[PDB]
Amino acid sequence: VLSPADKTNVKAAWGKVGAHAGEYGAEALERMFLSFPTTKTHFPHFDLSHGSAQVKGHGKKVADALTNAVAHVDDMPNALSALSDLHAHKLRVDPVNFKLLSHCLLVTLAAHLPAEFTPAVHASLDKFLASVSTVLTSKYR
Amino acid sequence: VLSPADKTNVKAAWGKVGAHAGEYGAEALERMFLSFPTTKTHFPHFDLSHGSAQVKGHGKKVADALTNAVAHVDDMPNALSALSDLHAHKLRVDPVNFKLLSHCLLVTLAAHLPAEFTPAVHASLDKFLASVSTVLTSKYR
Amino acid sequence: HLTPEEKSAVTALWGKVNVDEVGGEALGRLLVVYPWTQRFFESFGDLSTPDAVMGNPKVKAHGKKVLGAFSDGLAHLDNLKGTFATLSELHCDKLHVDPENFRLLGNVLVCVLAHHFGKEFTPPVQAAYQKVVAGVANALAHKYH
Amino acid sequence: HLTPEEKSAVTALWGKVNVDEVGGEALGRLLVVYPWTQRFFESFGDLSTPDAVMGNPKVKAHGKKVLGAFSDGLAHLDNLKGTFATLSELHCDKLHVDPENFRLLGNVLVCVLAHHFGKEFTPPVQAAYQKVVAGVANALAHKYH
Ligand code: HEM
Ligand code: HEM
Ligand code: HEM
Ligand code: HEM
Repeated sequence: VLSPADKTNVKAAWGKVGAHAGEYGAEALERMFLSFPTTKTHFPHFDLSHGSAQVKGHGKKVADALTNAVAHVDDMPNALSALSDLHAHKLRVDPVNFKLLSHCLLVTLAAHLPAEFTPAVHASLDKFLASVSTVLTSKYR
Repeated sequence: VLSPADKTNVKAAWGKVGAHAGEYGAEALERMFLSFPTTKTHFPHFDLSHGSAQVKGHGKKVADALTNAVAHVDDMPNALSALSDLHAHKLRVDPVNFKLLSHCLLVTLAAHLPAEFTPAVHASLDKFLASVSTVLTSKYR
Repeated sequence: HLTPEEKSAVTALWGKVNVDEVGGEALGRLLVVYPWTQRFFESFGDLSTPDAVMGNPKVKAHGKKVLGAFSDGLAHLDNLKGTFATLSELHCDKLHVDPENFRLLGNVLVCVLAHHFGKEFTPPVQAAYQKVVAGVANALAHKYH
Repeated sequence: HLTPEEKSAVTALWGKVNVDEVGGEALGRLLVVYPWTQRFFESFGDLSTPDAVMGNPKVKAHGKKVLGAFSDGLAHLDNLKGTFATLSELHCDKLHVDPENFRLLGNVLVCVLAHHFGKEFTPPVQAAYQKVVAGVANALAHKYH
């Protein structure tokens, strides 16, 4: 479960991200695609090259969803319910891929938060992204 | 999440286990130790030879906990509270190992309950073991 | 790697398998137990219930195709990557199947063999089949890029 | 298989890494982020808070040794199983270390490199490092039995 300190840490870090969240979302997907090539199987309709507008557009959506989750950190299942449905019943991405994107999101944050990404903040963000992931796969079966 | 049909399925199948729960727990552990030998790092103190009293005894502990969990399927976190504490605070089982023992328990049940292991019951059992696993790792951080 | 005894154990049990039956069953169970795997089979018709999935003739047909290829691969246990390379390329390049699905199918297959053979599917036999399904899954994911 | 470009990327970035400091940072972060891994370091003293873990002399010393071995492995990217065999056996037989921790440390190390280097740890550099930490973890788990 996310503690009060975890929530504080997530809000501070995401708050520093601020307006760059969409850019960071796309960077994290780029990071994922290159680092873990099997994740590209869910995007055969995308141009996955660097700078693709498709990745950027999807990065903005992912980031906006994360912003939404941060904003409703005590009520994540309902905030992400439409996304849990979509992933469970339409996209059907294997649950294992969420850990790969969560690591890349973490890496993206680390590369952009020199001051903020302390060990404790890293720990909270890892927990938060795992919790988001759990919510997103909660309706798979 | 465990649906009501899932709970019905688990209670029926696990009730059929009955007095064999201890023997099945031990067999599941032996199946795990031979199939996934890295799991043995958690039991260096044990005589892991086939038929060992220690494995039989630990198998009964594991099975009785599963019996407890099935019995209190609507409130697993509470019912397994001391065990989730123990695993989180005293042991050092990476969460990956829970999938491995869960798969070995399914194999065990499949091998011993021909009539009860239908596709639907298999799905229910898998979900239940995943849920137990989630409860047991819930206090890790 | 499988030991000589493990190879023999795999070969002996597989000689008793009805590949089309076990294939239909393992694929159906994959679709029931891990329902997101139904995403590749939207053209297969009714998949609405466990009974419909299991009884779906297209699911059954696909299962025999998949397990027939698995079956044929058991003759090339020391060349699984070579044996499955072209199928790996196809699954990645044209079918876009996430290789985790190979691991999931492998685990369902083991559960089906356990169900089917009961006590004959002993711990050692299972251990041997785990190496096989891991090896096949790794071979099918090997050419992904 | 690291490409040539991937090997160059790994090497160029590693010339800027202070192995002792990064080792200490990465092991400390592993113990803070996945605190059950503290169970493998029972005699290391105070691990009570994040600051205590990061500042612990034993953690810093151990991290220097662990990353020093990782560093030496980077000279043998084509033979990681052979380069880490002795340490794999040690980690299994004497240390009883759950091998998933090799993967976790690899990922924490990638996060430290991203934090420390910022923008120069590009997506392509990261991908090269992911193949390396996957290879090292596989190599360290290879002799488990
Ligand atoms: C933090 C974890 C994730 C979040 C917050 C997230 C969020 C989203 C959002 C907000 C959308 C767009 C929904 C819409 O268009 O209505 C989406 C679509 C999608 N997601 Fe997820 N996602 C996550 C993880 C993943 C992962 C790990 C994968 C696969 C590797 C994935 C694959 C997809 C795909 C393929 C689409 C459809 C994209 C398109 O065709 O435009 N997602 N996701
Ligand atoms: C279905 C999942 C599991 C259940 C229900 C379970 C249950 C238990 C129980 C009931 C105990 C005994 C505590 C006592 O004596 O009061 C125990 C201990 C233990 N478990 Fe878990 N466990 C599970 C998964 C695992 C896994 C996957 C591992 C490692 C591979 C593991 C490693 C251990 C160890 C090392 C001990 C202590 C044994 C001893 O020294 O006697 N457990 N578990
Ligand atoms: C043991 C692992 C597997 C083996 C050996 C295997 C083998 C095959 C073979 C031989 C084909 C036909 C190739 C052709 O048309 O030239 C095929 C097609 C296909 N496979 Fe795989 N498969 C495996 C696992 C899976 C899994 C787990 C899935 C999805 C959950 C999958 C999805 C598909 C799909 C969608 C097709 C195309 C079928 C069609 O167009 O009717 N396969 N597979
Ligand atoms: C990059 C992967 C790793 C490498 C290359 C590595 C390397 C080493 C080396 C070289 C030593 C012996 C140091 C000496 O000469 O004194 C050692 C010891 C040890 N390592 Fe690993 N290690 C790795 C990961 C881990 C992880 C992830 C854990 C646990 C979570 C771990 C647990 C230990 C322990 C407990 C010892 C013995 C420490 C003591 O003496 O108390 N190692 N490792």
